[PDB]
Amino acid sequence: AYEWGVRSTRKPEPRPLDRVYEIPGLEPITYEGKKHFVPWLARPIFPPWERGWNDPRFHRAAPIHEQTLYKEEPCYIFHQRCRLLEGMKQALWLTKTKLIEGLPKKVLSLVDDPANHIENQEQRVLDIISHARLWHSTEDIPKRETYCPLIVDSLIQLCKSQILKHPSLARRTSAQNCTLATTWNRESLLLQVRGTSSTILSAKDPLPVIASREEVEATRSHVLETFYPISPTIDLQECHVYEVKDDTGFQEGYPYPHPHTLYFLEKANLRPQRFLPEQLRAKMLLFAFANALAQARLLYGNTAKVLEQPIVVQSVGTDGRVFQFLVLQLNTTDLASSEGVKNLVWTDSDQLLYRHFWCRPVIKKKVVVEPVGPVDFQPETFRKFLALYLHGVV
Amino acid sequence: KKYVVHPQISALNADRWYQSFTKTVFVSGLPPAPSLDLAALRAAVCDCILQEQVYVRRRRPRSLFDRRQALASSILDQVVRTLVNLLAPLNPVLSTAALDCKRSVDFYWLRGEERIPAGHRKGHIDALRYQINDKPHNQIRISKQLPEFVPLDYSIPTEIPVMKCKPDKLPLFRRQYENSIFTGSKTADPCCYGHTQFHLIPDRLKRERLIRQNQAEQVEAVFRANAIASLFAWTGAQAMYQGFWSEADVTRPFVSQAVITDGKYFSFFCYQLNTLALTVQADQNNPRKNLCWGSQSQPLYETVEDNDVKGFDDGTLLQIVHFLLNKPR
Amino acid sequence: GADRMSKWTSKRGPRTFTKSRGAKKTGIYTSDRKFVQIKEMVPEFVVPDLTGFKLKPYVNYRAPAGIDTPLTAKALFQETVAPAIEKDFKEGTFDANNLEKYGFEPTQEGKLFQLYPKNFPR
Amino acid sequence: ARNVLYPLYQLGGPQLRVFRTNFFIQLVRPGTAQPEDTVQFRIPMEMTRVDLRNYLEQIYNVPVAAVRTRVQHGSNRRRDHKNVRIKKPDYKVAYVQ
Amino acid sequence: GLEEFFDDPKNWGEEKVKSGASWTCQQLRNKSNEDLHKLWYVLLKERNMLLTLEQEAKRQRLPMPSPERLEKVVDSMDNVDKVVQEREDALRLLQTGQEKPRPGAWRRDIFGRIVWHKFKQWPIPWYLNKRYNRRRFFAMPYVDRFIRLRIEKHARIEARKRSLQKKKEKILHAKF
Amino acid sequence: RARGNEYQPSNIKRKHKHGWVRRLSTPAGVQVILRRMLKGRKSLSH
RNA sequence: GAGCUACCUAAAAACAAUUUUAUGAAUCAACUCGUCUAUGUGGCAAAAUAGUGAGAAGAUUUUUAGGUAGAGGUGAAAAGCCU
RNA sequence: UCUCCAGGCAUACGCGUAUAACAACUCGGAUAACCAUUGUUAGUUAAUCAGACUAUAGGCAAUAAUCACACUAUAAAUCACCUAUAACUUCUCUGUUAACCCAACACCGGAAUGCCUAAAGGAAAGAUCCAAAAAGAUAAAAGGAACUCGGCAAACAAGAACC
Ligand SMILES: [Mg+2]
Ligand SMILES: [Mg+2]
Ligand SMILES: [Mg+2]
Ligand SMILES: [Mg+2]
Ligand SMILES: [Mg+2]
Ligand SMILES: [Mg+2]
Ligand SMILES: [Mg+2]
Ligand SMILES: [Mg+2]
Ligand SMILES: [Mg+2]
Ligand SMILES: [Mg+2]
Ligand SMILES: [Mg+2]
Ligand SMILES: [Mg+2]
Ligand SMILES: [Mg+2]
Ligand SMILES: [Mg+2]
Ligand SMILES: [Mg+2]
Ligand SMILES: [Mg+2]
Ligand SMILES: [Mg+2]
Ligand SMILES: [Mg+2]
Ligand SMILES: [Mg+2]
Ligand SMILES: [Mg+2]
Ligand SMILES: [Mg+2]
Ligand SMILES: [Mg+2]
Ligand SMILES: [Mg+2]
Ligand SMILES: [Mg+2]
Ligand SMILES: [Mg+2]
Ligand SMILES: [Mg+2]
Ligand SMILES: [Mg+2]
Repeated sequence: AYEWGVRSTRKPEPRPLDRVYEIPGLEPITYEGKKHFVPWLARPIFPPWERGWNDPRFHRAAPIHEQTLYKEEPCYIFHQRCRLLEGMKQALWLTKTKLIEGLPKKVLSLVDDPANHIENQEQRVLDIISHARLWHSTEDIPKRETYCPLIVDSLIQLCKSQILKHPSLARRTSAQNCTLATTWNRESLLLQVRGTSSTILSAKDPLPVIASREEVEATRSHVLETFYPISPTIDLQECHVYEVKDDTGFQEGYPYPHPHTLYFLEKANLRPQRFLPEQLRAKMLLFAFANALAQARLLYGNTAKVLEQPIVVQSVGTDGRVFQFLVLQLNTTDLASSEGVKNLVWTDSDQLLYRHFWCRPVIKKKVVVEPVGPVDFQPETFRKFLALYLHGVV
Repeated sequence: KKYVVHPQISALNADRWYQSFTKTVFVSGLPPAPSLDLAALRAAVCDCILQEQVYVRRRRPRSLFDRRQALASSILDQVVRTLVNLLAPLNPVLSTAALDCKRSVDFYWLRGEERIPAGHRKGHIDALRYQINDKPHNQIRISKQLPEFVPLDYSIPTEIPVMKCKPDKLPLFRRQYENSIFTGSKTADPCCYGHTQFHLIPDRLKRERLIRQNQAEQVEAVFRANAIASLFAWTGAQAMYQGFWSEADVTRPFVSQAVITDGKYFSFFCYQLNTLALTVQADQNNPRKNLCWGSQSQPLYETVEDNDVKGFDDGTLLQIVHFLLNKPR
Repeated sequence: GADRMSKWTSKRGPRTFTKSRGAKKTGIYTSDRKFVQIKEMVPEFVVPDLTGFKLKPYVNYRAPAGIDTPLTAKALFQETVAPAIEKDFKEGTFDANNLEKYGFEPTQEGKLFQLYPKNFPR
Repeated sequence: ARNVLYPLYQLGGPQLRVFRTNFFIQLVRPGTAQPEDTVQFRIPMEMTRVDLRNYLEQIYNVPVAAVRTRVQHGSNRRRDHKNVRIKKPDYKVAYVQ
Repeated sequence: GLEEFFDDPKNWGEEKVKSGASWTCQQLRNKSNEDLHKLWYVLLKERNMLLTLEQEAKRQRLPMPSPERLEKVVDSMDNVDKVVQEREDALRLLQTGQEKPRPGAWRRDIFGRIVWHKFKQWPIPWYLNKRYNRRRFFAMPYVDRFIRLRIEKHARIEARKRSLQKKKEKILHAKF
Repeated sequence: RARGNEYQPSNIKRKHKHGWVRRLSTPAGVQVILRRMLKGRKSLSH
């Protein structure tokens, strides 16, 4: 079997010890007294050195087996960079959930009412796109690490202007770069999630439940799909030094205990560093599911049971052009077994706000084929964005 | 080659120098000249302070020196977004405004002349060039201009300072690079006017450090220099977007406001632009001049104990609300 | 065509070449590229109070100068240590073990001002 | 102090104190025109701007607000009767406000 | 204040300034350590004023008044320095017996010469310091030829010097 | 083409090719220094 | 002794307008090279100047640092080049 | 003030006081004026421009670029994020001038990148005269390769065919 690492690049073996050391009963004469090396005297052997006090700049870590938090059983941790090979199918298995395509009917209807329409909605949306892609910068072509965050903040500001119609929108706030974690078990596997959110919208009141108890119970017929020979833990980080923690994102006593929506961004300029659509959706489920579970465990303790009051959380993710929407309902905390009542998730995938943008006009033979600005704008996508924001008030 | 002007700078008496570079007169005070549940706003603002300091959970900064500065940035961003949100019903214009975070403002102008002192070009006459490159923490841009604070051609007896030495003696250095005039967005954007700016002072210039360096008298001067440079740049860029330059001077005054905070103390300033004719050629017979009004720094609160903010002052909160409630006529 | 004889300083060479002119360091550089000054590393001038002092830069021409006698280790020992030992020896209360009583120091460790190796400047 | 060794400092060490000072300075008339507050000095090449602040405040009881320094290259162009270059020494200039 | 960097305003423009003699070593020895510490700064401020005046005279292209004042002050400061050194030197001998404050050793360099090496301060012991280990304190056998060449070269210089002295004496005896 | 300009000065190259650390790196270079010391050269290396 | 030149390694950079297409294509600047003629010949220059010419998105040109040394190195072989 | 000409300003590399004022009139500039020369005194100021800038141990990566969307193609193509340990408020040091470098010279030569093309930067004639020969430019009656080794060079031509 080929061994990696050619010998010439490896550190060289220590010099052989002087033969005078072999002879028993003889004291070698070395250059230790001189305090410097000479080629014609024996090489001293020194005992290991101890400073006698701690210098912070030269601290040295103890080995893994000596760590106080070392545990023989392994914990698999899912974090931002993890990219699941099987995509959604693997994500559903880990979270014991059933998938429904399309958004819930209640949320969709919120925007069909023309009363919820914003004034000059289509024109204002077009301006935000142009500002994000061209106008905000002094450069000729801005980069994704700037406009991808910018488009989302501007859209939130547009929707947030609806407080004039609905005074009840003053009961929610938003934070930046909050963190979330949860520990749970699936079929003898210890699993943990460590993550962060770009922005988190929190409300003072819980969201309405989506599915009735009858629908929740009917899920028992559904069976979670498997993907042999690939294990469920492929692409997760195996850790032997870990601590069990749960985190919603705020400490106890926060006036707005109900998280409303979670936002996730793909702002990397280079394509290989950006999650693909399916892998982005898988990340959204686990991160959102962790937020819901941590909130549950907080209220009902560490016991496992089917929840009397299901918890609902929303999630939105984008790279600045394509948008994906998510709604999750947490029905049970008894995840050890693979059979029983299952959680439910609604997904709307690959929603294009615009197809392309030109920062300079396209000229062929002194004819302007394409003017600057968005191409093939689709207003439908924003309405789905607006509907999720309004949910829970209107 | 052009001098580079820093709004936030540690040099002594920078404000007096910036007046000469700009032809601005500074008046201490405020410009000559509906209940909204002030208690509710007090609750909302206190929520913002406590959320970032005591409730949010986020990864600690590595540096250990960015921690204090990073905290102060978080609260100021939260305060601006809420106050702008809460006050939208009373002032409808705030609903259609555009809110910017750490975007760039640029201005380039000519003022003065000098003789080249050495080399093969010795004796030739050259203009003195300046540029301001700035990045305000927050700013609001609207699509309609605000009303004036005093009529154009307003005259007061106070005299602009005159400096004997060259700008170099105030530590100030030159470079050659692109000249830019920028309001925060390109000319194609509809929102071409300014409403208010929010600034956060670097930790290097805060009150405690200055006292140790023995320049206690410079605590207030730092605030003034930041306002004069930042607001002169923003108004000048706005005017040139309307087509006015040194040889076609402004016909209507341009106005804007700013609040400058070091994290706890706050001060308030207003600026009016009357002249873009600052060059030697265009300034030979010009009686106009630019005006700036400012106030001394006042604390907004003192400390956070348990989960309660202690020392909240309503008087300062009124000034922030008054600035945000100004509207076009 | 280069000059071999003039001194090599930081004004010469490309940008990436730098060196000091002999000033002592006053702090440390961390990672993250931040300088951190240390207060104890900055020298402190100990200046006495000069009020009511009778001595001035110059001396009168009528002041008699004295024969030069540089101080030696023998002279210091006789003036300071010899008298005490002589009295105790007459009384008989003297032993070699208690030389520290007369001011002898076995080792310089622990002292703020060590005489060898010197740990303080002028 | 110049031409002397400083004790090496490690975490938790004493303060460094120099009882007798080896630095000598001279006040010079500005060649150019300077602001009214500013003063010029010639200082030894080993002195730092921090040292000048403490030197003036403690020895001379003068309050100082800022300090800036530069190194001036001395000419090495003049030659002696055997055609050997003469070097004018490099020196340091300090501006005190 | 800054006024101490100049002479008494009355003296400005005068051709001469009266001054006394510089401090001798023996007179200083009578004084105590505390007195000497204060006397140092009294001399120091006089030194700065004299250096200031010297430079200003060059700028105005005029002779410096009473330039001998500077030499006296510099001599005085030197005597103060040694007197303090004498006291420290004696005390070190009594307590430690060492003749030098700084540690050192006699070593051979790579060129075959014998030089005194002054030690430096380090936070770690020598056998763990990789920058120090690259320094060599020995000479290899190709240096032996150059050691002989140096010895012979020094021998020629001495012979010529003694020969010249003998010839010069011949001239003196003839003349006188 | 016109010759006479083969010296294209560069301080980094000059110190690496003919400098003090370079001369001491080999025994042949150390003997270069010894010869110039015996002659009495004022400049041992670049 | 490879700061010139020959070849290689690493990190960087430049290429307008027009016609074709989809390219060691075309016209022609920048830039690189050097066909032909005259002037010059201790010359402005120990190989240049003035015109006129070849290539100019490629086996292209250019910058910085490193490598190979004389019984040798390098070479789209001219017994070329290596201050 | 007028007449005419049309690569300038910055950075990198290199150079090392040639920088500025006054004074000199010896030497230097291939001559004067004036200095680039001689002597004396002065100068370049940064937590942002530029350089240097030592916490430790583990775990882990299928998906280019080109307005990156569509779109294919072939030569297959720039630390992050997590897990634990430790520390728990800071500004000193160095570069900064110039008409400048490599070519024996104040050499019609060579010299990387960014912006811009006159708003920046400059002067072909020391005075006079109007010969020969020599060099460069422009115009020419009638004829149009008869010139020459050869349409070399020049031309109101700058096109075609074949070995
Ligand atoms: Mg040569
Ligand atoms: Mg090479
Ligand atoms: Mg080359
Ligand atoms: Mg092209
Ligand atoms: Mg060729
Ligand atoms: Mg061809
Ligand atoms: Mg061609
Ligand atoms: Mg081609
Ligand atoms: Mg052949
Ligand atoms: Mg042949
Ligand atoms: Mg040769
Ligand atoms: Mg000059
Ligand atoms: Mg003159
Ligand atoms: Mg000169
Ligand atoms: Mg500096
Ligand atoms: Mg920097
Ligand atoms: Mg390093
Ligand atoms: Mg310069
Ligand atoms: Mg030549
Ligand atoms: Mg010549
Ligand atoms: Mg010009
Ligand atoms: Mg003529
Ligand atoms: Mg003709
Ligand atoms: Mg004819
Ligand atoms: Mg014929
Ligand atoms: Mg014939
Ligand atoms: Mg021809």
